[PDB]
Amino acid sequence: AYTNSFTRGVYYPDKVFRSSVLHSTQDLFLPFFSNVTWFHNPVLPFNDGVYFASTEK
Amino acid sequence: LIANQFNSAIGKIQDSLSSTASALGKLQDVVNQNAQALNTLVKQLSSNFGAISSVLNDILSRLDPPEAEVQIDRLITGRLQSLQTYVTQQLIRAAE
Amino acid sequence: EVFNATRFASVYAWNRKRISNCVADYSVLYNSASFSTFKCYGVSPTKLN
Amino acid sequence: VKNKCVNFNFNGLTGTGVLTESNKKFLPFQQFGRDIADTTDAVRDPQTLEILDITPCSFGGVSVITPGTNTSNEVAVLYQDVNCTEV
Amino acid sequence: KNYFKIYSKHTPINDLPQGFSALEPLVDLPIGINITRFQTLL
Amino acid sequence: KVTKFNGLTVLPPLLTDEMIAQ
Ligand SMILES: *[C@@H]1O[C@H](CO)[C@@H](O[C@@H]2O[C@H](CO)[C@@H](O)[C@H](O)[C@H]2NC(C)=O)[C@H](O)[C@H]1NC(C)=O
Ligand SMILES: *[C@@H]1O[C@H](CO)[C@@H](O)[C@H](O)[C@H]1NC(C)=O
Ligand SMILES: *[C@@H]1O[C@H](CO)[C@@H](O)[C@H](O)[C@H]1NC(C)=O
Ligand SMILES: *[C@@H]1O[C@H](CO)[C@@H](O)[C@H](O)[C@H]1NC(C)=O
Ligand SMILES: *[C@@H]1O[C@H](CO)[C@@H](O)[C@H](O)[C@H]1NC(C)=O
Ligand SMILES: *[C@@H]1O[C@H](CO)[C@@H](O)[C@H](O)[C@H]1NC(C)=O
Repeated sequence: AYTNSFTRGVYYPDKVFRSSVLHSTQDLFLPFFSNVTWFHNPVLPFNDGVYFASTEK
Repeated sequence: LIANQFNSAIGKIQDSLSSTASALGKLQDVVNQNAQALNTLVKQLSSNFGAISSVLNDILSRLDPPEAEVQIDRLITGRLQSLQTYVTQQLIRAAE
Repeated sequence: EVFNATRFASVYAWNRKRISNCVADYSVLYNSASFSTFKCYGVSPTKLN
Repeated sequence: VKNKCVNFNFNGLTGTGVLTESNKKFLPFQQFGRDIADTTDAVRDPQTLEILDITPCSFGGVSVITPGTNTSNEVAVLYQDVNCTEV
Repeated sequence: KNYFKIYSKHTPINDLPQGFSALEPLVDLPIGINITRFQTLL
Repeated sequence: KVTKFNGLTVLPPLLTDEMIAQ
């Protein structure tokens, strides 16, 4: 199964406070509108990182 | 008729200036150019220019006078070239 | 625990023992004349403490 | 000690400023802060959950206002841009 | 990611919600393990 | 309609805006 990662997966790259300052950084991020898999078990690679989510009851 | 046309034109000026605020580009762009020159000048403070640390105090509090002198020399060269570039830009823009 | 160790390892099989939760008095390691050289590159020997 | 130009130091982070207790709404992991120009603007004191502001101790050029020495040797100084309860 | 920092988040929702949510870090692991694979328990 | 501590002082103009308007 596949699905589109609309806008998720952005993290504060470092621990320095900022405010209303549009900051441009370069690190590892999950590119927008990407192809995220969708499981409902198998073991997976870890190429450069992971954005793992979950929706459980 | 002349006075009417005059006063109507003044009113049109009022309306235009208050609605389509893109009329003051000539002044707003002088202000923006100065702001961007200053922002570049301040950004340049936080670049290594080939040194090990873009913080003069972190260089001072880590190295001996001999090696710190090489690092500080790189930083001074870089910052001085940046400041001279900014001042030349200002001289040209002020001539304009 | 890393300098007075009973033994080292193979140079191609070296071991790295990171350290934390310290007050690292580098003065004793500096004035300790046991070491053959003090070749620092990111710091100056009189600046660790 | 606050409200003075103080030669602060935290973990080696040094400098000088008017260390003033602040309200930088950190996330507990965050260490310090900045503004539009990427300037050190706080620090988490290694011995307290204190986040303080920073404003460098006021400098500013001096300017000497003088009638010509031809007229008199009296002058008047102009400390530029200082709330000069602080000279 | 890599070192092995583990950011996180948690929201209520109601098949991936189209929205935005930053990721405020939780844990740091200063180990250095070579990881090229992973899996999830259940 | 018209819209930091590194030795970057900004001197004030000699003719204030109200004197200009006068
Ligand atoms: C000359 O031009 C003026 C302005 O266009 C005319 O004056 C207007 O005429 C119209 C229609 O006749 C009136 O509704 C307006 O009230 C007049 N005044 C203004 C300020 O628009 C004028 O009729 C023209 N011809 C002449 C003067 O012979
Ligand atoms: C990537 O997403 C598209 C949908 O835009 C999908 O058709 C495609 O199968 C996905 N990639 C893979 C490898 O399945
Ligand atoms: C010791 O450090 C901890 C960590 O911030 C702090 O909460 C505590 O008040 C400190 N105590 C003393 C006596 O320094
Ligand atoms: C001041 O200048 C005038 C010329 O205007 C000269 O005659 C006079 O001697 C000068 N005096 C002093 C004290 O400089
Ligand atoms: C200087 O600062 C003090 C303290 O806030 C204030 O009371 C005073 O009015 C200030 N003076 C000027 C000229 O800003
Ligand atoms: C790390 O893991 C990969 C996974 O196959 C392996 O090929 C590699 O030899 C390991 N060590 C290093 C130093 O990359």
